[PDB]
Formats: sequence, structure tokens, C-alpha cells
Amino acid sequence: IEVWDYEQLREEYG
Amino acid sequence: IEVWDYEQLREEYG
Amino acid sequence: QRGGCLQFQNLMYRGEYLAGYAGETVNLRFDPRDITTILVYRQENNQEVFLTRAHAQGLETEQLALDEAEAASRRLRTAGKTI
Amino acid sequence: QRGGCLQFQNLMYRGEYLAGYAGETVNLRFDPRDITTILVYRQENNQEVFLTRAHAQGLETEQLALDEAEAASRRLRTAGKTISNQSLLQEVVDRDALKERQKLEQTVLRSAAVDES
Amino acid sequence: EWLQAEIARLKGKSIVPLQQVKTLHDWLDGKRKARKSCRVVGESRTGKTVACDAYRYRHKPQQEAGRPPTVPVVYIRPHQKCGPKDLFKKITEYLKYRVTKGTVSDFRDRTIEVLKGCGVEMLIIDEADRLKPETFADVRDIAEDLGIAVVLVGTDRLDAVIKRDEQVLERFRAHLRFGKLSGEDFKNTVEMWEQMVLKLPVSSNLKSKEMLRILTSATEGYIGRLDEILREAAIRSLSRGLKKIDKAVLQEVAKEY
Amino acid sequence: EWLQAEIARLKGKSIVPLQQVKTLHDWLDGKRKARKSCRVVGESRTGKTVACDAYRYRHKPQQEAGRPPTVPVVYIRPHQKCGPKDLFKKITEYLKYRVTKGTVSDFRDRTIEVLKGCGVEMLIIDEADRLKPETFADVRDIAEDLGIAVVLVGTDRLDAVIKRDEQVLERFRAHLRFGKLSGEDFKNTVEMWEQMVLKLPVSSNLKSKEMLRILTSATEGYIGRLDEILREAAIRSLSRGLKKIDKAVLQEVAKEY
DNA sequence: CGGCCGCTACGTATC
Ligand SMILES: Nc1ncnc2c1ncn2[C@@H]1O[C@H](COP(=O)(O)OP(=O)(O)OP(=O)(O)O)[C@@H](O)[C@H]1O
Ligand SMILES: Nc1ncnc2c1ncn2[C@@H]1O[C@H](COP(=O)(O)OP(=O)(O)OP(=O)(O)O)[C@@H](O)[C@H]1O
Ligand SMILES: [Mg+2]
Repeated sequence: IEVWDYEQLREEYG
Repeated sequence: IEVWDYEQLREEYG
Repeated sequence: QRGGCLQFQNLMYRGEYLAGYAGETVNLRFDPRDITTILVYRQENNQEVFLTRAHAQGLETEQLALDEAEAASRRLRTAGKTI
Repeated sequence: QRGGCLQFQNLMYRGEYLAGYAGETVNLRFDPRDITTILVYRQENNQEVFLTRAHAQGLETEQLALDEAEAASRRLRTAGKTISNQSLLQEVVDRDALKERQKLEQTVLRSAAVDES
Repeated sequence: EWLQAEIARLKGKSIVPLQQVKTLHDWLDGKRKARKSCRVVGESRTGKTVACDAYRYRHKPQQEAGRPPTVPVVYIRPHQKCGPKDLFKKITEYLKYRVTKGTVSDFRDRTIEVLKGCGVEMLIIDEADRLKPETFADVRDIAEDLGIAVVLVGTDRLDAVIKRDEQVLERFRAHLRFGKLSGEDFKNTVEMWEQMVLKLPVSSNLKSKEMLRILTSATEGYIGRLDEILREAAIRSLSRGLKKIDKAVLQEVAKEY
Repeated sequence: EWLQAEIARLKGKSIVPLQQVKTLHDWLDGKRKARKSCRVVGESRTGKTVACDAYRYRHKPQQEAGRPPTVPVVYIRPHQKCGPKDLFKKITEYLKYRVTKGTVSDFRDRTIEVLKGCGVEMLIIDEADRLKPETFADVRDIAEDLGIAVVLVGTDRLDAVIKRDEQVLERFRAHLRFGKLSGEDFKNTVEMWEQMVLKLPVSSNLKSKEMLRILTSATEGYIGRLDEILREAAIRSLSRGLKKIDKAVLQEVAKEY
């Protein structure tokens, strides 16, 4: 399943 | 017996 | 307190002269068998004198021992209700 | 019960042939020191015959004594939470981890029983 | 889309003629004709604000050609830690005047002028306990000086605040208490929501004993929970396609409380 | 260096799909459509924040033309002893507007303008118990005035604060609760940490009964300890040169508790 | 709407 890097979600967030 | 929509009461108000 | 209130065992009391003494400390003198009325004494010239009788607002016609007021208060605090 | 189940001191049990006998009555042999497992006997030809080793589902790795399941059930009843095998285990593991003379006595009594093994 | 129309409708709001509301209006007409100041109190979900909006939305402002409006009833709601200026600011705006920058006495003088100009008979203050203790001097003054019935609405904390000032307590002494539904009255009210509010395509029979146990334990008798539980159950059950509410789906909504 | 690449992976952070996160996102979608206020409660290591952040990273701001961003879900976190100006200030900044000098009524009037126009449906307040008691007046006000659902997130202490005020305790009575992992659910989750978060050179087989006993006593079912214990063990394993975790190295890490 | 079946709760007896 997909598991998200926590800093990547921050970089992608608006 | 009559029941009222809260928003209709607002629309009918002064 | 302001407006002549005293607080004692969670009951709030008011009385005939207390508002004129707001901010002072008074010696409450009370009977544990019935706390619905309290005698209020104050110190003047290092002499304790009688001031007034203070009555728990809204229950002046009831009676409460201090043990009833304390046990009921624990149930209210445990229940999570206001006092 | 249907689905091959036995429910007992709030704990629910599952057994290897037990679904064959839903609606029937069974004689259950158990250890008050360890109620995770139940021996199930049934009546046949007016004699007991052994049936199966039923186990508390999801507790096969775990050990509950009857006074722990009982104390957890009392606490769980009064806490207002739902009945389940873990829910009972959850109401054990806090009271375990966090003492009361009976639990302190039980710990010293246990240390003697350990030295018996 | 017939579903989406019901989801857009049911998340809305209504006012129902209930006994507690009819009782308040008969009482407030008494206080308005007699010009007597008083208070309305009771637990937070009894629906006191809806009962007061049903009063404000009756007794409509009257318009005369080029005059300021004649406004029989004013309902305002203060912000937290409301000061004397904030009360006067809101009364002035409600009567449709823009408030220009000034000292507290400019706001006081202009407020007294517009209350006397618009012919106000009653002033209703919701959540009265947001008022700072000194502002009650200005509320007592409005009621002493102008022929205005001030009505304070609040809950049991308002009494704990009123009882810290003898001047307010001995003026706002008359009062009506909003209470909880029970017995036949809770039973009869559940039928009024089923037939007048929910509009589901088949009867859900919510007044039946197997359903009243569910609803009684959920609502405790509060009209503000009854409307909330029954809208949430209607929204949810229509999004699954049923024409009713039933035992298990209502126990799903009630298990959230 | 191949070792350095992987050590930089383990000290990081990630969001794993789990049943609790998935439950919350279904429930909050029900609340966001219904515009119902609610609260989320549970113990401090259950992952309420990561579950809310995953919901903030769904429902991204829709930018258009030269209009303000359309933000369906606003998530803020207050500072300790948060006042009425501190709440508006953060709401205004999160929506990307600059706050300038003024008084309380100005932050309030301005907050309501940016909440309008710009499409807010839900406001999520983390650590809700940092709010000063009076600010709840402004939180209720918004929830009732604007069709905005407000969600309060917090620990059991939050409810101890909330029960001090009926007015709040009734708008926010509906709740969802986060629990602890057990039985099959703890065992199954340990495999996801191994196969999706750790991804060690060869498999440590943490679902094996002896590794589960060590992990159970260590973690007590908290996802915020499972995430911590296994990173600490995997960093120690790799920096000592091991291709997996083993009984003794995991007991060295768990003995720090 | 009505009946049958597991888990709790009250009453009684004894060391
Ligand atoms: N007479 C009524 N008819 C229809 N719906 C009602 C009625 N009274 C209350 N409700 C419903 O229940 C809710 C009760 O909230 P309401 O604002 O009326 O309570 P309140 O007593 O003013 O609360 P609080 O004292 O906490 O401000 C309303 O928002 C509405 O949805
Ligand atoms: N789905 C998940 N995937 C990965 N890590 C997770 C997940 N859920 C929680 N965690 C981890 O669990 C730990 C708990 O932190 P988190 O902020 O989620 O807890 P919390 O219960 O919200 O805490 P608090 O109540 O103090 O705010 C963190 O290390 C976090 O990264
Ligand atoms: Mg109200």
C-alpha cells in the first residue's frame, strides 16, 4: 500500500 | 398545525 | 466578596449589612447541624464584634447539615455538574 | 450458539468441532487459574464423552484467571463499555500495569507458586 | 436529484408551534403591555432562542413614508466581554443607523434617541451573561427612563451572575423557566416531527414503545437533541435508500451520543 | 554509501493507512456534509493529529483566477492560554491574509469576512483545551452563524474542561473515540511497520510470538510507541551492521522504558 | 407483539 513520507506531504501541501 | 422554516422566518423579517 | 457575598462549603451567603464591608475578612460562626444561616463577626479595635446573620440565597426555608452539603458536593463534582 | 460459539463469564469461545453442535447443551470443564481454554464434554448414551478444547478467540496467546476476568467484568459493567474478549483484556492490562493489599498478597503468593515450578 | 434535494432540505431549520413557545409569547405580550422587566431562564437546549426569534419575527417593524421605522420589539445578541459601547453600538445598528466614532456618552445619547424615536416597547438581550458587570447600569437606565420592558435570556449561570448585583436582582425578579419534555408531552412531540418536519415517504412510527426507548435515552427530553438526532437519522437513512427510520439505523445515530 | 541512504529514511516520518485513520475520514465526511459540530477524543499517543493531517492533505485548497483560495477544511493549532485575538489571528493567517493593528471587534469582523466568500466548510481545532474559557463564545458564534462545522480534537482532559460549561458541552456532544491496538489488530499492524515503513534488507519477522511479547510489553498498544520503538531498534540494528532486528537488540531498546 | 435464552443481582447459610 502507499505509505507517505511526512516531509513530502508538507512539500506538496498548498 | 403550522411549523416554520427558520430561514423563511428570516426572509419574511423586516 | 463584591455585593456582600460570602462563600462557605460551596453555598453562597448574603446578609443585611455585608456589602459595606467588601474586601474585609470576617469570622463566620456556624452550626454544623444546620448551615442555612451563619453568624458573621468582624474585628474592630482588636475587639471582635457581631456584624449580621447571613442566609444561603434561595434555600432560607430548608435545612442542611454540613455533612449533607459536603456529601452532595462530592456527588456533583463526581457527576461533573455545576454547583 | 450458532456459529460454533460458547459465551461464559463475558468471554466468548470457539472450538474445533463445536459448530457441529449448535443448539445442543455441553458440560464445560475449566481452570479458575486459566480460563483462556475450556474443555468441552457432551452427553451421549447418557455418558459424558470428550468433544474439544475450546479457546477464547483472539486470546490464544494470553492467560486470564477467573478473578481477573470477574474484576474486569465488574469494572467494565460500571465503566459502561461493550462486552468483548479484548475489551475485557483492556480492562485488565491498565489495572495490571499501574498497590492494593489483595494484589500485593497475590504477587507474593504467585512468587511461591513460581518456586513450585 | 430527489436524494440531494432532501439532503439540502433536512440540514436546514424550522420553527414548530409547541406549547413551550405558545406559552412564552402569551407571557411576553403581558410584559410588553405592562412595560415590566423580567428574565427567561432554563437549560441550554430547550430552544429559548428559537422561541424568541418566533417572537421577533411576529410583531414586524411598521413603515411610515419617510419616517424612521416603528419597531415594537428589539432582539440583540452581545459579543463576549461586551462593554457599554458595544451594547449601544448594536442597538443603534439594529434600528438601521450607522454608528460613527465617538466617546461612550455619544453612543449613550444617540442610543436613547433612537430607542425613543423608533417607539421601542421591548428589548430582548440573548445570552445576557456576556455583559460586563458595569453595563447593567446602562440596561437599568434604559428600563427606568424609557418605557421599555428589558427581557434577559440566559441559563442557570445567568442567575449566578445576576445575584452578584442587588440593583439587577431586585429589578429582573419576575421570570419564566423553560423545562424538559416528558411523558405524554415527549411522546406527542415525536409525532409532530415525523409528520411536520422529517417528510419521509413512509411512516417511521417513532412514537412506538420500542422506538421511544431509543429516543428517550438519546434525547433526555431536550428539544435541541430531538431535532438533531432525527435530522441526522433522516439524512443518513436516505443516503442508504430506505423510506423510513427503523430500530437499528436509529441506534447507530444514538450510539454517537 | 548505501547505509547512509537508509539511515536518512528511518529518522523521517510517513502516514500509513490504518483502520482508525480510514474510520475518521468517513465520519468527518458525514459531519462536513451535515455541517454538524463534533469532537474527536482519545489518549495522547493514538495518532489523532496524523489522522487529522491526512484529512487536511485530502480536500486541498482550490485556487482560481484572482479570487481568494477556496479552502474546504481549515486546521489550526492554538498556543497555550489562547485568547480571542489569537484565534482570529491564526484563522486569518491560515487563509493567507495579513493581520494588522486594530481592536477585538476588528479582528472579529474581519474573520467573518474572510470565512465568507472563501469557501470554508469545516474548521478543525487541535489541542482544543489550550483555549481560554471565554473564547468558546467565539467558537460557538461562528459555528451557529456560518454553515461551518467545527471539530474539537483532544485528550480526556478536554472533556473535563468542557463539562464546566453547559453551553459548549451541548453544541459539541457528538464525538468519535480513538482507542488502543490489541489482539489481531496489533499483530496485523506490526507487519505493516515491517513491510511498508521499515523495509529492512531482510525480514525481521516481527509477527513471531517472541517478538510480539517484547513489542506488547513495550508499546502497550499505542501507535505513537510502535512508530518510535521500531525506528529506534532499526537505527540501532543498521548502525551496528545487522540486516534485521533480533530478540536481544529489540530488548535493549525496549529496556529504555 | 409475544416467547425463550445467556450474563448480573439480591437473599440465605456457614466457618
Ligand atoms: N420550537 C422549535 N421548533 C423547531 N425546532 C426547534 C424548536 N426549538 C428548538 N428547535 C431545534 O433545536 C435547537 C435548539 O437550539 P436553541 O438555540 O433553540 O436553544 P437555546 O435554548 O437557545 O440554547 P442556548 O441556551 O444554549 O443558547 C434549534 O436550533 C432547532 O434546531
Ligand atoms: N498512520 C500512521 N502512519 C505512520 N505513523 C503514524 C500513523 N499514525 C500515527 N503515527 C505516528 O504515531 C505517533 C503519534 O503522534 P501523533 O501526533 O499522531 O499522536 P496523537 O495521538 O495525535 O498525539 P497528541 O494527543 O499528543 O496530539 C507519531 O510518531 C506518528 O508519526
Ligand atoms: Mg440561545
